[PDB]
Amino acid sequence: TQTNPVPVTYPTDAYIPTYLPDDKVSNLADLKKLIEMDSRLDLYLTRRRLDTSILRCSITIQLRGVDGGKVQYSPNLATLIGMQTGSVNDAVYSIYKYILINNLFVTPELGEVKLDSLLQKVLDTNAAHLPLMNVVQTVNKLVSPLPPIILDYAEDTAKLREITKLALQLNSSAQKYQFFHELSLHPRETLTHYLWSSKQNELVLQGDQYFNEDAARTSDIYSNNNNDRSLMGNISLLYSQGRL
Amino acid sequence: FQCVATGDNKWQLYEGNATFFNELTHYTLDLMEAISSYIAPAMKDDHYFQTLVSILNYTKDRYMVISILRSLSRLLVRSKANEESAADNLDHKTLSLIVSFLLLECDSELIIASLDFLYQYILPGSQRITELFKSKECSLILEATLPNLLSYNIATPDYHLLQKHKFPQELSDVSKVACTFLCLLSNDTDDGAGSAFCQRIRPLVLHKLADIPPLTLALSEYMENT
Amino acid sequence: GDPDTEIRISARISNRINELERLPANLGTYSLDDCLEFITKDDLSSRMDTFKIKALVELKSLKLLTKQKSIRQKLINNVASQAHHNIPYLRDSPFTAAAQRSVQIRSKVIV
Amino acid sequence: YNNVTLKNLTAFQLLSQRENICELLNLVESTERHNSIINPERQRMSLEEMKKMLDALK
Amino acid sequence: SLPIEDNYIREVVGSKLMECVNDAVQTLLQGDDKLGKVSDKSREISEKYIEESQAIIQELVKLTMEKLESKFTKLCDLETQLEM
Amino acid sequence: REISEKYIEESQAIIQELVKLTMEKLESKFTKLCDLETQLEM
Amino acid sequence: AVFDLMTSPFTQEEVLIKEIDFLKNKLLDLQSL
Amino acid sequence: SNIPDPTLPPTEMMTRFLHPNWYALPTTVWLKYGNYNSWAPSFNENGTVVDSTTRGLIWLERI
Amino acid sequence: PLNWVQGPAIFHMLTSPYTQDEIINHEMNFLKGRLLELQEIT
Repeated sequence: TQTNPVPVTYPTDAYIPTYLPDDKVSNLADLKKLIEMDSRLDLYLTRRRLDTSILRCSITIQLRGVDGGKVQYSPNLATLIGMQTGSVNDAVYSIYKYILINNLFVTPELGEVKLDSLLQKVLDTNAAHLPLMNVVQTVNKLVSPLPPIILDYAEDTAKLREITKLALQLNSSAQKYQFFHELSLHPRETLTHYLWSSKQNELVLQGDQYFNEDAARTSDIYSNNNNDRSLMGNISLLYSQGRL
Repeated sequence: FQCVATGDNKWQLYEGNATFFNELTHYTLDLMEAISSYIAPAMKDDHYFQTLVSILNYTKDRYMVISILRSLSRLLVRSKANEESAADNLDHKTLSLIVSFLLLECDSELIIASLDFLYQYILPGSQRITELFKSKECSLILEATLPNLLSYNIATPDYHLLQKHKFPQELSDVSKVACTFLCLLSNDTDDGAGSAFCQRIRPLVLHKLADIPPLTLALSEYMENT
Repeated sequence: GDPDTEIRISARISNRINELERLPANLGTYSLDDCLEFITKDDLSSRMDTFKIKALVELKSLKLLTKQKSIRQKLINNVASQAHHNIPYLRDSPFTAAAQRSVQIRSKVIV
Repeated sequence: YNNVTLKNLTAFQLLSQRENICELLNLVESTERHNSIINPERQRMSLEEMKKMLDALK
Repeated sequence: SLPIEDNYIREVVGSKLMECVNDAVQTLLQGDDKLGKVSDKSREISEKYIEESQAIIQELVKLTMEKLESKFTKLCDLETQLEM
Repeated sequence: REISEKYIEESQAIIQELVKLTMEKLESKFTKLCDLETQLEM
Repeated sequence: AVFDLMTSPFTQEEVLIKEIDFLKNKLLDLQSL
Repeated sequence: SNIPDPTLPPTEMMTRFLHPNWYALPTTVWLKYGNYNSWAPSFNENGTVVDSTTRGLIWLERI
Repeated sequence: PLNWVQGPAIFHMLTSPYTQDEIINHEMNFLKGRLLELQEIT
């Protein structure tokens, strides 16, 4: 995956209302218990999913089983490890644990090690300090592959989408409840709010009707519409700014 | 906003004013995120800390959760070692949530914020490490995530290619923070609950040091403390 | 739009241009009000050109059409291009004020 | 249709605000939006599913 | 402000409900005697949505459980596998 | 209303029974696995 | 691109120093993202 | 002069108009973490005009 | 103490959108075309 979450088009777990009276519903607590039950169970599953991985001619035949599960060791590195032909990651871990046993870092101070006899023999170098990066880079060179035979002579997304859609319908029904409840308590200063805001939103929707194709190619904007006053009064300003 | 986030019957929010209120509460937290460094002595029965720790359980905004975590991180800075709000006001539903954010492998700002909160929470060490490693689920997610967060977004040497033929030289941004937190957690001496964790993580981190050589300079005080 | 019925307009204007451009240049009037001026053999009456000016206002106004179109574009795309700082009932709505307020948010300083 | 405009928000709020005032005067029916979401046969079918889950879980 | 091609445009190319509702509401905001006649008339309509809302809520309590059931049948997998 | 009242009044007992039963079964199954994992880790 | 005149306790050079200090930071923020 | 004839094909006058009643307004950004992440902060609202609830309702009554 | 100083160049763009992704290119062009004009003064 990425380093940041993926934006997506459809909603994802919108809220549950809390202002409904519990003397009538008495059920949102139970759905709440089910939701934190799901979150706890999902926490357990995600932790376990993370922790589950935590002339005479010769015969040359390249076999079926040329396989890097058991890779050949150089005999110097075989003497340093001890095993005959084990693996590559086992080799890296064994070399690093040998270095960690012999206390060679420092008693870059932890990058530089103290080169001893066998390790200089298996690396064919003669320094005293050499960083661990190059030491484990040489492991890639010191290992050779195994020799062949030689003879000479989902539905859950849609389900969660449905639960999200249903919770949105719950939000819609709760908002339509709360409107009529607040109108039921004090009706004066919500009907005045309606008569104000409906008028203002009608003016906002009717703020765009003189910008059509054939309403601007004609002449019934510029001439005789001092009733409108909005444009053709900017021309004292727009020429003075050089736009034209 | 705490009265909204808890659901108390006093001052139930009218929904039609909600867009008037919503951007009202994003501009206040950004003040509380900025001035909290100057409220650096945290008291016991504080109202800011109680209110934000009530808010953090409710919201679903990534931005607002990161702002609450940074505010609670920078509010407990020059704290104490004996008695402030962190010893009691974290009511264990919240602290089980902040450590849970380490499981989210995809995001990376939230992991850094959660590790910084736990790091600023764990600097005293006496009554803090036991409280952190007290729970059967808070002390157990850290056994799985924190060795895995060392090689987070780092090109480890793979072996699937070597099984199917037929080194990074760097770190990440959260690997440094995890190494810092684990070296600070290795300083819990006298064999309390901290080194009991720091001994049970070494056989798994030892495989991570064999892959990434910049984990040798880092994880130094932990390796000296084993 | 609809460029079927756009060419059927732009082919009636070429009719009027190539009908006005075949009038004779020596076109002149004779109103019924020159009798009150007593024009002699050579006197140059002062209402002789009330049709030739009118037959050039049309012929040059029907050639300056795609100049007033280009001025009307610069007018409308600088009056309607603001639309939320001059019109009062639009810059007082909730959502426009919230959008203009929210575009001005300066980015958060980490530490 | 993926994005919203000022016209879309204003039209949505005006539509949802005029649908609420027309239920006091009862000049609109709105029985279809009621009964397609209540659906009492779907309600008793869901309650039978809950009852069968009680039987299978006991 | 010159009509130049307006004649060729005219050659080739040749509500009340909510205003009455607004007048009705402006008459409802005059005398107090109708306001109670609004209020209880509104108060039943709120109840009409409460009988709506639980019919949504008792659906979610159904639709969660199968998904929870879809997480038990996976977790009883691990009851074997870890013990393996 | 009456069909709605019939299937909305009886249903709440079914709901508050079934969620508590799922609480019981899930708490039992988690107390099984949390003791299984310790004998794993030893 | 609209300029302005105003009073300040700083000289015109010091204002330009502050403009450099602000625009370097905004340049790094926007080129980094 | 350098004006064109009025019998040329650009006679459009409204092609790329885009009144600022028709602009896109900034709203909430729903995020997706993974398949089994059901406790995470699900969305993000930095500088939005409307909430998550009203934007979910606007999504609901179109689809 | 007064100092009559010329103010900073504020990027007031002609068309004003609301989403950020329609702004960032113009603001990058403004930052370049301001800091290059200002760099020679030093």
